[PDB]
Amino acid sequence: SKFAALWD
Amino acid sequence: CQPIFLNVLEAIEPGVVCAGHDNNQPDSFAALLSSLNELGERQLVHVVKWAKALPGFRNLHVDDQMAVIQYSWMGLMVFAMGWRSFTNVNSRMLYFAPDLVFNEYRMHKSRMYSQCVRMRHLSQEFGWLQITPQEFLCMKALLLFSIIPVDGLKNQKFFDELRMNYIKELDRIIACKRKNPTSCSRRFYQLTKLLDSVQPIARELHQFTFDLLIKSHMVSVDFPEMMAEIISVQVPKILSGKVKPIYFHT
Ligand SMILES: C[C@]12CCC(=O)C[C@@H]1CC[C@@H]1[C@@H]2CC[C@]2(C)[C@@H](O)CC[C@@H]12
Repeated sequence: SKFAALWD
Repeated sequence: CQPIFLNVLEAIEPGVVCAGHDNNQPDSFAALLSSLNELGERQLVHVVKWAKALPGFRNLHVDDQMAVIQYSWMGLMVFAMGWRSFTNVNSRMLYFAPDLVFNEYRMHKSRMYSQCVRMRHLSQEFGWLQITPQEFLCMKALLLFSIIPVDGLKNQKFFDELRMNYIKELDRIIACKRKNPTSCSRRFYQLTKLLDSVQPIARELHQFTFDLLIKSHMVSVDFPEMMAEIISVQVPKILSGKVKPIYFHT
């Protein structure tokens, strides 16, 4: 998700 | 002796975030809430970047890093907003953003007046208790570690250790300029009471935003991508009692 992408 | 911990907190503190609200239009429930939602979406990005830069945060399991932010963002943002309100307009209004300031009329129009009044009360307390900028920073950090799942985090032990360290730092900040142990205890009592008061407010807002998302299409309120996902997936875990705040008192 968009939120989780903040950790990629 | 340079205060490393506080140096860091000050350094990573998020800058100004605007809501993108059109203040030239007459106020409407739909427009105000859609703007608060966008402000939330924008603030979430800053809170994630802020949290990931906090001392020791990277030590938490990545899944736990995401979860604690997903559960604590409301409290964190409400607390920061109260401080902005206090410092910018002496709590005369709720300073959500430079372009989104709520007077009583807007508090009423938003349909969450009671919650807004409680947030105004929170803002006034920063003044009444003479909260210092350093206490604010340390307290805000502690709020990120104040709500967890009853089933436990992936690495609950690391979280407990981190939380203990932030509490220890608050002790140090309190002890600064305080030679009397009783004055320190009394101050800790005041600050933990204030921190606890944030949770009931966050819960009322959690309930309000959840209900709003469910009927968003009916009231013309737009919810951005991250906000919609978090409020439909994590917030319900809080409202159903699976995720609970860690209170100091009661
Ligand atoms: C966190 C925000 C936005 C950031 C802030 O300054 C505090 C404020 C508290 C009320 C929240 C709002 C985001 C959008 C919400 C969640 C609305 O849906 C209803 C309650 C609003």
